[PDB]
Amino acid sequence: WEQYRDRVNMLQQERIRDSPLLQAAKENDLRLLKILLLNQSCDFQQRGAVGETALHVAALYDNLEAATLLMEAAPELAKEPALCEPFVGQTALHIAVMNQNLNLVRALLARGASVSARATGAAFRRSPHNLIYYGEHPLSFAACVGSEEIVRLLIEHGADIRAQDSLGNTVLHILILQPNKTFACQMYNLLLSYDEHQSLELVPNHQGLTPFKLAGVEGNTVMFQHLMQKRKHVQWTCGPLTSTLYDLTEIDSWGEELSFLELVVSSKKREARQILEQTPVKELVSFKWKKYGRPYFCVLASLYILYMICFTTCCIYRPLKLRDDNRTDPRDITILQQKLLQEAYVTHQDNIRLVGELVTVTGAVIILLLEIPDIFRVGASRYFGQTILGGPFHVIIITYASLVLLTMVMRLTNMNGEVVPLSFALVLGWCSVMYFARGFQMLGPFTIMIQKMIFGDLMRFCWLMAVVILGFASAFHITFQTEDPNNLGEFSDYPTALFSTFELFLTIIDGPANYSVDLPFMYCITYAAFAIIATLLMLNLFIAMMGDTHWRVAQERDELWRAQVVATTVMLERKMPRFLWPRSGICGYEYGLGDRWFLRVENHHD
Amino acid sequence: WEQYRDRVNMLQQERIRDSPLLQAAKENDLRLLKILLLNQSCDFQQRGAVGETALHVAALYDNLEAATLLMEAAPELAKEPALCEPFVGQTALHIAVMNQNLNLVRALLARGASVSARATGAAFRRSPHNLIYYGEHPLSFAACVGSEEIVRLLIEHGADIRAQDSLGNTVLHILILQPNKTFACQMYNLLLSYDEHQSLELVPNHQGLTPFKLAGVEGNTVMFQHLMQKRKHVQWTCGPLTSTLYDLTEIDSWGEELSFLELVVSSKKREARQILEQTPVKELVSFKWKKYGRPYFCVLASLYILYMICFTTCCIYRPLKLRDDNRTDPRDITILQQKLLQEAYVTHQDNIRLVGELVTVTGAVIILLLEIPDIFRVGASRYFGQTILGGPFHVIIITYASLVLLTMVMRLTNMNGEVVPLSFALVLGWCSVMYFARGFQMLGPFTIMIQKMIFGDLMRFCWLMAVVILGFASAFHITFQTEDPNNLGEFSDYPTALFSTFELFLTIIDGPANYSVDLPFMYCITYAAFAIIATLLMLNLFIAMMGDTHWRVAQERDELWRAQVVATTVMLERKMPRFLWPRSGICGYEYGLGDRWFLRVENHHDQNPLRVLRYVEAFKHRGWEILRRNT
Amino acid sequence: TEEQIAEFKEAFSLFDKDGDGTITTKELGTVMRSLDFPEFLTMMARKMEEEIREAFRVFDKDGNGYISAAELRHVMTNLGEKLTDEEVDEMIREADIDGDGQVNYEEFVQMMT
Ligand SMILES: [Ca+2]
Ligand SMILES: [Ca+2]
Ligand SMILES: [Ca+2]
Repeated sequence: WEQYRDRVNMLQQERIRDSPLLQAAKENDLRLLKILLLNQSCDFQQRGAVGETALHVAALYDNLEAATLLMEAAPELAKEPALCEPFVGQTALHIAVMNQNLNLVRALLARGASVSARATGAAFRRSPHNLIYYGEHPLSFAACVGSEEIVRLLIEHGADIRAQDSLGNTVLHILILQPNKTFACQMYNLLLSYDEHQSLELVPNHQGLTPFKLAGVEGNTVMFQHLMQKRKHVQWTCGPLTSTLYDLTEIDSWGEELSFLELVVSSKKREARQILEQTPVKELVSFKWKKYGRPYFCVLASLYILYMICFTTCCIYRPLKLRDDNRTDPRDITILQQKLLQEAYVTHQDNIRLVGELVTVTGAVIILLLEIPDIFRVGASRYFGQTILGGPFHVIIITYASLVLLTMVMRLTNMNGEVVPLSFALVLGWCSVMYFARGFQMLGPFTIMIQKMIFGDLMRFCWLMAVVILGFASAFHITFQTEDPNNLGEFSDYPTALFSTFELFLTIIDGPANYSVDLPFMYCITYAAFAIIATLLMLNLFIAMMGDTHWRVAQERDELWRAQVVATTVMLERKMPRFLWPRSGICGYEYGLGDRWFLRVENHHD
Repeated sequence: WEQYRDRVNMLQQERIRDSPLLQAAKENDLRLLKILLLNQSCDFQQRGAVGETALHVAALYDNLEAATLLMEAAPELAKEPALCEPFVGQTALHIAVMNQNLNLVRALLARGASVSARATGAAFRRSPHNLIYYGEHPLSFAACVGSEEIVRLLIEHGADIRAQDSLGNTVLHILILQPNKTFACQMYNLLLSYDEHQSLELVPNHQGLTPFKLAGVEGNTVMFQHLMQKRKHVQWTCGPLTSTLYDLTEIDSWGEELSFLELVVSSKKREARQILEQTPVKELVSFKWKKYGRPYFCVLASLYILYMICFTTCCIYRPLKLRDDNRTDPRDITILQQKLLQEAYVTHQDNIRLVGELVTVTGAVIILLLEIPDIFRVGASRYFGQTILGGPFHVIIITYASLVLLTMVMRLTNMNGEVVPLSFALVLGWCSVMYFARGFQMLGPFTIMIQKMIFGDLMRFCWLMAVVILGFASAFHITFQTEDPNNLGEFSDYPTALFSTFELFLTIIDGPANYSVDLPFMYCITYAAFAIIATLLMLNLFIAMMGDTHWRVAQERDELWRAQVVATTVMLERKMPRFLWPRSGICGYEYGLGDRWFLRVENHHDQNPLRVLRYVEAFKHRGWEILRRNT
Repeated sequence: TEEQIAEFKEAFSLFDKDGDGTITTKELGTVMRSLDFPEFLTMMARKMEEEIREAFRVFDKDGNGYISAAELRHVMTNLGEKLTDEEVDEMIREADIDGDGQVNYEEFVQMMT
């Protein structure tokens, strides 16, 4: 890894220290270099011992005069890449392109070093280990270094613009994958002008991504809107105002499988949520949500609520029976019993309970039949982490459906203890509604605020809570293990004692005392110590830290919610059928434009 | 103290009012000075009660013409030092340097006053009584004043660099002890150039401190990186990115007992925590943590919590016994009693509880056998001082181990009442766990925030609460004295009245009422007054006062958490054996560099053109308004 | 002056590639394609308020001649007005003209006047 890399780098410095030919090369001691060149016995095929050449050394140390003195005796090393392991295709052309020495590049081309020689080393790779990615071919190096005249010379001497890389990259791709410069826009427009012509923008990568989609997923929004400017068509100005239009053809990609919009909204990079603030896509999603999406979402949530209440009243009238046996025991109250399934299905009231139960199970199965094939399309770990997509809301509903499937199987086997999974699935189905709580404006950002907060610092409170109550509950069980439980209560054994302390930490239950009877001496001190250390001390710190956190994320949560609503929009337009979704756009074939949809827009200038 | 200083300054002013020769030397009344010089029988060895020359006065007051007349009169006063108690060796050369007039220094050197004069005054001392300290020598004063030509002339006329003082003050050390100036650092590099020769940098003081370690504990990071400038070695540039290596030889000091790093992190001064953020050391200690320290810390935490739960389940099955006697009393509740020690160990389960107990007591003693030489080595006020060291954690665990060691003997004496120290150790053992909250990034700053908080305002709340609830509990006990206890409760006597009010403040217990039984008159008024004055007045105000302070300290807490982890690292890496750890670095002896270990690192920089353009060309909104208002 | 020579200190370090303490023509030559220190201090010397100098000196905590964001936040928390941390970075984006993440005396005085 990195340690291996630095070790072999230091070994490279050892080998460059070793030979006096290479050492005088990197020192540029041209008087002694004339002696070495005068030496016939000085072998000139001697390369760097860890996979480099002498011209590579002179290119590193920029000693171009020594390079000229090298090129007569061995010009063939100018055409040679060497055999280092991270540096396997590397030529001195790449270093000369990097160090911007046009006379050196011109001298290398005077020997005729091939530009089409490509360099794909192990260090020459997109990596977190790699600090800089510059592409493979020397055109990519000329582009990212931004030397105009060098890449002009490369055009003059070859260097095809159609360049195919490992990972299918092209010059456009590595221009996108770049820390942004306005100079990069000029370089882009330059090479676009020097393109002759299908069109070169049409090619995707090896992954199958056009540079339009790459710019969309990476959000270099200056480059994005600048690339949009070529497709921008203005129509007419008058007075203060200007009517223009856009070709929304490539921005929809409705005919494609993977749309632009679902590509942009599904990304691990953050800044892409900014790129939706560009004007034509903003107007598009605004028009598109405002015309259809909000009534469909309202009626869908309404039908879900109507399902849930029928499920609830199904859960009310479970068939039950008197308890048959006798308890023979104080501290034992269990007067109820399950019915048998032959015993249950007996009445008209049971008949309507059964048809309600049928409604519940036929609403249970459609959740699976809806969403299970959607999971295989995307990565499931990618699917669950996206809070914008509501992954954690998908976590609850599948467990809900699984448990409501399981409880009927538990019924049909005459198995006891169905009340516990029923109690689970009931509260899970009721807390399921907060996904559909997204759609209102007033209701929207609040739930993703609390969803951020429950992951935020709740564990920080919880772990400390557990250890401090693990102390005090044991202390209380030791200090009450000697006397009458008929008077003290809550501290008979350790498991009721810890739950007593959990009840009484939160102040829900009042502190225990009997003022008729006597009380032991230590418990006053211990309980007062617990009260000062727990009740007011860090509970208030939770309030303060909570307020500071809400104060900080108060800006960002609305920015999140704006992306969340259009994520919901593109999801529902994916899954609904198309006769409910007519084409949004302006069919120019009506107007003789032909098979394209546009969008007209205007304002006055400021 | 300073009162004595003002007194002797005033007596000095009395004597400068006294002698008219001295007073004319102050006033530079050169006509009258020629008159007094024409007086031959007058003494010219006149001297104040503090003890001076008139050359001292003229050097204080730049009266160089009178100084020349004194030097023709008595040149030997140029070689006379001071004689006072704060000023016991002070010569006029020092006043000449502090008044920095070159020609007066030239005239003093014309008579040839001794450069190596040692002026070690009581006011010439690094003291909080003293304002500005520089050390003794005239070289120190010429260095701190920044005049080269003076210290040029000093180097020309002797004035050797190798000179120490009390506390081992050399010129480099006092160049460190300064309001930090690159202006002064030019003089530093200048004097390093005038080092014309063993290595002069290798000098320790009386405390044993190299100026490298002095700058490290002082943390003058500009001076530190200038000290680091010659420590670098570049390797290659490559367009926008460049590799280099550092020499980590003097930064380790593993051969020494006093490591550099612990010397840094153990300091009274605050800003030394900033020198953790230096580009040699930061990634180094981060690498050394993330390869080593985090797994060892986690597995040590795991073994510790396993020890604690074994202690807990040992604490569960305490041997009890049926209480033989009769209570013979209502309001009397007992069932059990202590089982005797010979009666204790009778079952196989007794053997199980005994072998569980042995593990707890041997853990208790090996904690002692760990911690004892830590106290003998470092100062306990320093050892209990910093939260960075985890002082009160060590306090509470050593009280824990002391209490369990006590209560085992208390079992062996068959002394009753062992439940109280037993429960003390029981509640302290789980308070002991918070030391290990430091290791998590998601958990670390939180506990040092709360440790900062509990010292802060909890005490401020506590005293006010104590006095108000004392007075109020007495007020309720007096009015509840007159009523039958079988229906009121909580107020039989003043201690249960006090503790009942203590419960009643925090709303833990509901207020007492009987809706059948009648009730006294003024209880309504007093109880409602307490309800408004206590239950929401300062209780809710404590929340806002809490929140503002939390908001203010939440910046600093993350810095402090980043600070404490490397202290933990260097602690465990001092105490754990060397068999688990190859010493980090790069063995250049393999590479023929020889016995010095290095660190290679590279960086990619940006290329901002605008910083280059003007220099090569020469070679050819809320806070902003208030900041304007603050000026 | 001291912040002024602090500007030329890091500038000379930017010119000095090998860090030998000199500026050669090869170091000058690599600059032109991208387009001693007392020698450099003397050469730039011929090329070149009190309260503002007093204002900067209490502001720059370490005295490096360059106020960081954390130094500014520490002053901003010392001011007593609540601000989050993103707009503090915008304040650096408001003042840092050449883009070093820092402010000198000259970027400071153009902001004040
Ligand atoms: Ca140089
Ligand atoms: Ca600074
Ligand atoms: Ca700047």
